[PDB]
Amino acid sequence: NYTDYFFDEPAFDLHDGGYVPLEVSDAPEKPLNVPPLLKPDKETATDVYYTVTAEAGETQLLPGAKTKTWGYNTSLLGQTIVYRRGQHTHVTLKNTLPELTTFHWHGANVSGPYVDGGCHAPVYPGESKHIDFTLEQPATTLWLHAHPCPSTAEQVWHGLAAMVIVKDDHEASLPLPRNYGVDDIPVILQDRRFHENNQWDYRADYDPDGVAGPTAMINGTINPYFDVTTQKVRLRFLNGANRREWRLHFADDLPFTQIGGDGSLLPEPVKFTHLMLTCAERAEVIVDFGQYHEGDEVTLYTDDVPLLKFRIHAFKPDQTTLPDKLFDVKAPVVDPALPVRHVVMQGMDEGVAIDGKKFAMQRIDATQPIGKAQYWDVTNSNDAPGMVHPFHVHGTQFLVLSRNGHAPYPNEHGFKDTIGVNPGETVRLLVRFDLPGVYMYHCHIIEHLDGGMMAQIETFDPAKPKQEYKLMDMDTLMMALAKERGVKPSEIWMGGMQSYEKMGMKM
Ligand SMILES: [Ag+]
Ligand SMILES: [Ag+]
Ligand SMILES: [Cu+2]
Ligand SMILES: [Cu+2]
Ligand SMILES: [Cu+2]
Ligand SMILES: [Cu+2]
Repeated sequence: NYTDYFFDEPAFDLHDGGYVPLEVSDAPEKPLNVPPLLKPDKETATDVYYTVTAEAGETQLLPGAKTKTWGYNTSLLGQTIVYRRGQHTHVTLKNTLPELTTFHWHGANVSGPYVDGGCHAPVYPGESKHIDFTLEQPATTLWLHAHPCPSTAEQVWHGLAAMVIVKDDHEASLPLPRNYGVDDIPVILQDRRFHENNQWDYRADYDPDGVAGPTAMINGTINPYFDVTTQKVRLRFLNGANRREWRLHFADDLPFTQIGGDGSLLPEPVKFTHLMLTCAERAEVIVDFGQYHEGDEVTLYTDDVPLLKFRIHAFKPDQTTLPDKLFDVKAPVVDPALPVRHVVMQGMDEGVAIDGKKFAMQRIDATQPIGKAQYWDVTNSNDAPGMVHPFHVHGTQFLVLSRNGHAPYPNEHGFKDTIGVNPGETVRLLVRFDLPGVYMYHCHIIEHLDGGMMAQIETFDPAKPKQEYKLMDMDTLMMALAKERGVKPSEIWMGGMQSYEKMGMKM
């Protein structure tokens, strides 16, 4: 039973300069929103068709005025999208927002830079784009979010994020809760700051070192409760915050068992009383409420702040038990002739950088052949006290081999796409790209992302000549935004610009 957070306590966000503590809202407690499942336009055993529509609207979050929000196929966040390993997936990306966006499938092993939906995949106002892909990767929880470069931070803040569930045959065979919305629920962890008339104001809250508001928002709900009607419940934790770290535990120190990470089931279940998640990380846990009587309640906390109340209703006894082993991890081979790649994250605030530079949308920072796993050493250069930087790579699911030459954390033996790197620490990852393209790698503190803590790698088939890709440029991006907002390029405000400008550089 893991009873403490794994990360280095001195580097926790709560020691940040200008740390924003969470405060319990006075808003009335209400049922946790569970995003509906997006209904396919059509579906067979072999093909599924979806239309995913970015849209602007309004959402009742606090008593009083509705908060203006953005969402996918709804006003805030999104309907949950289900993908299936081996199923040919066809998606119409529709943008009905007043500004351009991008549709990034975080953790999905798809081609880049277009299907990947990163910096180079704009979808302009009024436009529809079509993509198709077949996922060949294990069952897991992924997510969809906006990824214009910039500002990913602003678009996520507005509400553009949705859970993506990947199903496969192996997971389906297992005794896990799986009744979506009944005993299997998203827990998208975010925070916001509400201004006058219950509005969000990213610009007013902007901080190049990471934006955090004092009001926790879970699945777009303030002060939620969940009605438990089964002994066991599956929680799909997703850290969807711009910066905040979640340090999760129950009252009574009720234990819970992690069965999944970002990219796969864990090889074996891992039991915990206290679990920490950095930005973009996912943890699927099973909670067993068998020791509670009907009518009782149990609250989930982050640090000393209540997040989510579980109300215990009558439930049937559950006699099932987790197998000793959930999933077999097959590590790809590493060609000994390959170098160990060294990636160095540095800086904070406006001076964030990777390998001595801020992102430049037309600069390739690295290449790697497809189909060849390589060791990546990833270092967080910050001296103590520092912050934990969650490092993320597009177009892959990696394995974690070591932290400072020692074992990874107990819940890091499955496939992952995002890893918290502590000040002074070097983590060794095993990284392979199955598909050619251009893929970002960056910190997932989203203000750091926007502020230039990002690079891109061109993965290539060595049997073919170098491919040419149409990369977005910053002049094109700013022209578009200018037209869209009815202003001149020079008066455009974007999250991340301040970091570039203050360091005298440009994207
Ligand atoms: Ag900092
Ligand atoms: Ag740019
Ligand atoms: Cu992401
Ligand atoms: Cu990503
Ligand atoms: Cu960072
Ligand atoms: Cu990214």
